[PDB]
Amino acid sequence: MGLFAGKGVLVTGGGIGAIAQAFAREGALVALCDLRPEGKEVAEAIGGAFFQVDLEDERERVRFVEEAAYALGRVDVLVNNAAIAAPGSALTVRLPEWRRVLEVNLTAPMHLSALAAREMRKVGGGAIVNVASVQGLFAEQENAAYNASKGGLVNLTRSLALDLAPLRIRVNAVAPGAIATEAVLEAIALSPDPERTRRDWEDLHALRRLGKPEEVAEAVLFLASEKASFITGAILPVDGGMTASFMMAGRPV
Amino acid sequence: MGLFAGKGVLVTGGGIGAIAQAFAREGALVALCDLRPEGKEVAEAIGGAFFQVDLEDERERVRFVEEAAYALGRVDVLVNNAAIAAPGSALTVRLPEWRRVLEVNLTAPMHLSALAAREMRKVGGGAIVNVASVQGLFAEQENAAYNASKGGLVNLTRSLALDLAPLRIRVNAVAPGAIATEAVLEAIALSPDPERTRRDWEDLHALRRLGKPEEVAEAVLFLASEKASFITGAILPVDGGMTASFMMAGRPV
Amino acid sequence: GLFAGKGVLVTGGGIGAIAQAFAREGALVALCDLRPEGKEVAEAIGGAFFQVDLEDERERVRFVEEAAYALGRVDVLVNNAAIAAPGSALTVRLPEWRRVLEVNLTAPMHLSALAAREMRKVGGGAIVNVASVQGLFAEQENAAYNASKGGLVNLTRSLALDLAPLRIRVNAVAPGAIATEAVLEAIALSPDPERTRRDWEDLHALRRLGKPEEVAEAVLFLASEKASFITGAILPVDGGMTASFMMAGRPV
Amino acid sequence: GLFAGKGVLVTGGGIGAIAQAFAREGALVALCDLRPEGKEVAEAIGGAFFQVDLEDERERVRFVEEAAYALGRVDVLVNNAAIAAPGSALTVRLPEWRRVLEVNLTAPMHLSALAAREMRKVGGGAIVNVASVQGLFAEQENAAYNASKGGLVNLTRSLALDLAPLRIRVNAVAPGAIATEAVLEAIALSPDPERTRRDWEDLHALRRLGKPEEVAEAVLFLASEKASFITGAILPVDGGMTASFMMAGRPV
Ligand SMILES: Nc1ncnc2c1ncn2[C@@H]1O[C@H](CSCC[C@H](N)C(=O)O)[C@@H](O)[C@H]1O
Ligand SMILES: Nc1ncnc2c1ncn2[C@@H]1O[C@H](CSCC[C@H](N)C(=O)O)[C@@H](O)[C@H]1O
Ligand SMILES: Nc1ncnc2c1ncn2[C@@H]1O[C@H](CSCC[C@H](N)C(=O)O)[C@@H](O)[C@H]1O
Ligand SMILES: Nc1ncnc2c1ncn2[C@@H]1O[C@H](CSCC[C@H](N)C(=O)O)[C@@H](O)[C@H]1O
Repeated sequence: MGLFAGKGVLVTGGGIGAIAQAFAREGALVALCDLRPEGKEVAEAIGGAFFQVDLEDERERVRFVEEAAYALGRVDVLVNNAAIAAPGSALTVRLPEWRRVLEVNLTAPMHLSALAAREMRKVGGGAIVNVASVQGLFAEQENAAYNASKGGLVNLTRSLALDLAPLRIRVNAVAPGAIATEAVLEAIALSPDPERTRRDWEDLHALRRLGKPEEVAEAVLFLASEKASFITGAILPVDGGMTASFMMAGRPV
Repeated sequence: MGLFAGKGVLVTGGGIGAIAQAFAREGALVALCDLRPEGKEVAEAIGGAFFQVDLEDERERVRFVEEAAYALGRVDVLVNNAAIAAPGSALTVRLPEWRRVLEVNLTAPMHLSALAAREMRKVGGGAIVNVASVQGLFAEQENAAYNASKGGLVNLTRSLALDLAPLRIRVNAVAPGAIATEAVLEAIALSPDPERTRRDWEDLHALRRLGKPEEVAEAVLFLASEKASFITGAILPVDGGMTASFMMAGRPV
Repeated sequence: GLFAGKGVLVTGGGIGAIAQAFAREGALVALCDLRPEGKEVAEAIGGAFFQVDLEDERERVRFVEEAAYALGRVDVLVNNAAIAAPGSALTVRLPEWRRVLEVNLTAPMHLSALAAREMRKVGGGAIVNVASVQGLFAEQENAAYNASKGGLVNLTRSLALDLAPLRIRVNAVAPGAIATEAVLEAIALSPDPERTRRDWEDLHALRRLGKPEEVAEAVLFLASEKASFITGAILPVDGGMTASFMMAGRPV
Repeated sequence: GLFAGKGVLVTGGGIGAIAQAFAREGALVALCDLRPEGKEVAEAIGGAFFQVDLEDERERVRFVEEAAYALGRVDVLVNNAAIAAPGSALTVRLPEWRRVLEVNLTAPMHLSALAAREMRKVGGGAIVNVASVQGLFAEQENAAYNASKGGLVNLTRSLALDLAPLRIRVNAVAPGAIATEAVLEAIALSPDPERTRRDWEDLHALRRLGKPEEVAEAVLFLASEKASFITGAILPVDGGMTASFMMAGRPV
């Protein structure tokens, strides 16, 4: 019970659990969806609903919002957290994988925001938080689909903020750095030199450590709450100082 | 003769000949494409090739680069200038329109950059200039597809700059304000109060006038030239001061 | 509460929203202000007040030393004091310009360094600079403010990089038009108060002025361990103002 | 040329690239610099040289007055002089901090105003400030530079808004690491010159230092009528440095 007591919260990509747990801890009714079935454990662990959903599919996006709305009784908050990547520069990425990344990372958040918004009207407003990335504000080598899709999500965040202000819905984004999620910890483990990749990714931040999912969750939680009542259209880095430097924030040269 | 003497330049959406005439006057061999057949007049007027092309279609994009490359003998410069919009917020825009805007404004530049890049290798490098918009850096009400697609193009510009640097290809964007295109001039002319509409749009800029297409062309020209040899990944506003203010640059408080 | 037992310094705390917000979460608050009214704020919340001119480097040193002594510890510094010198570069006098830079830019740098040495004693802390959207963009005839605030924005980044090893996070909030007494008075002494209010409301997508309490919440969050992985960030608290390339609350 | 007959002022023109570039396009160039070697630049290009300390407001006034008189007209001002003071906010001395803010921030403001009064006489002109990527981002131990340059960036916006009605465009270039004699000297005085060079080259996607001539071209363009609808813009000349969230020329 507390800051989101009784409120209905939708989380796309809730399988990690940090975001879902954070809202649940504050008394929210959480509906999460994920492609991976493990998300069921997260929902059971927190007294929330789970839906196995492929956000690539527009019919499935409609079904998720409808069924989650029905399960929760209301929609107050949407968190768009699901994302994919297609490794490669524009030279090497295949068009189908590019279009899949745009569909999931950019088109799905737009669509879900519209669907969730129609529900939020019924309760007088709400908040949307899009989990972008520092990779929506800057790029890196060989990650074109991610960079383009996330860059679009950043300006989409602004679009939605302007358009949904009349419905009393705030829309913001968080732009995480390197976060110690299982995916990032496996990427490290599968890299040519895991030990050096760990040190190199820690050192992308001024704080010289990976971010924790809980730390992203707190930012999302804040932006979704009434504590952030005069904040809409904002893109908040949660990157331990990464984007404060023009080089490696945790290793100047 | 000139800064582009002998060089092969591709211009997407060149029906407004400003960009093509600018390159042509500096001695370029210009291949332009456009959906509208009027672009033929532009090509004839400047001694260049014209291709009627629908950039929405990936097969047509491949055919354009292949045939333009063959016609010109070389590719040195690509200018991605074609764009469309689908009026509406996320609440009102139809998914097919949204996907068509993303295809044309975001996917097409990515694809065309890759194709053009393989040609530029043959001549030891070159330059790409994407025409984004101030609407890729900020949003406005009821223009979600444009804002999202252009936002993506801005970060894609960065991605391409990083990835294409090793090929000695610079990639930049120009971000125009309100430009006196025939579409813009007509909207003014058909508005209930043309003098008010004009004054409002002029006053989005500190210079309190619409930009001319020729002014955008000069920015594109500069960024594509060796005069800009240490400039890559940059997004240059051509907006007479619009993005320098947090409100109307030409109409304070 | 979230700052129970912690020592919090607020420059320009005479308004009171920020001070009240930290106090409400159990903080020991030391505020300073040029205006003596800040005493009421401190009394109202069980905190210490110091009448201080932040323009003067000796007074800045004395404030941190005496506030540190009064509170027993320093965990948080909020740099909120600011002034302006109306005019473009053409009309602003150099002495006024230099006074605005001293107060808005130099004072925050200096105070951050002083506060930082005291935060080491308690294992870290947080600094929040109250910049403005006027540090990210400009407006006509406000050059000193725009320049000083622009500097504070990048100084926020500098401090974040340098103070990270000391476990001190440094962020800024960039408010839009806030219904402070200064702002409410400007409206009131306007030839058309209703029009001025409507125009400034409409700078924001939410089409209202921000409340000082709303800025306070942002400052509170950024100063707390809930922003543990947030440093070097500039957070707009501007109801969507900077999300548009024109008036966010009145498109054309 | 693009500046045939036009009067161009260049502050800290001693390096010479910018001066040469304008001269090559037919400009009458007046440059100033603290270092007497700018006389060789002025002699080499048929321009005037003034030995000037831009820290001093009286000297700034005298420069514009005398350069204006020598040239007959002022069309363009390029503010290129800058200094730095080593250290974070913890270690920088306040006197050194204030001197950087005076030369890097106050001097361009002042010089812009002075030059602007001259440009009115010929119906307008252009100002280009040489800021830095270090005005948009920071690095460790360079607080004065980061703050001053950050201020110059937003000042560039302020001036653009205020000087638009006078038909004067104001823009900035934001250079990366440029192979000036100071930068190369630092590489040489480094414990590992080869490593330092490789590191600084790799701050750019193009994986080399910029040349002063390359900055000059950007300045030249922004000052010309080819850039007629460009004002208030900040143009990186950084070979892709600010396009990445890490080292643009060395990803991890
Ligand atoms: N199409 C899809 N449908 C549902 N969940 C998806 C999904 N694509 C990815 N996810 C989930 O979303 C999470 C990945 S996103 C991870 C954080 C951040 N948004 C990022 O961009 O990296 C995982 O839990 C993953 O399984
Ligand atoms: N699919 C397509 N194929 C080819 N040309 C296209 C196109 N879609 C649009 N264009 C052309 O691109 C131009 C419009 S874009 C105009 C400039 C800027 N990109 C903007 O968005 O405002 C016109 O010449 C138009 O006919
Ligand atoms: N030199 C100085 N010393 C101490 N307090 C000062 C001061 N100059 C201004 N103040 C105080 O600082 C406060 C400014 S608060 C107003 C908002 C401000 N523009 C910002 O966003 O930072 C006021 O209470 C004022 O009286
Ligand atoms: N106070 C001053 N008066 C005049 N010239 C100065 C000066 N301080 C520095 N200069 C000169 O102006 C140039 C500045 S060197 C550094 C400039 C670079 N664009 C940067 O932003 O770091 C040099 O030629 C230097 O000798």
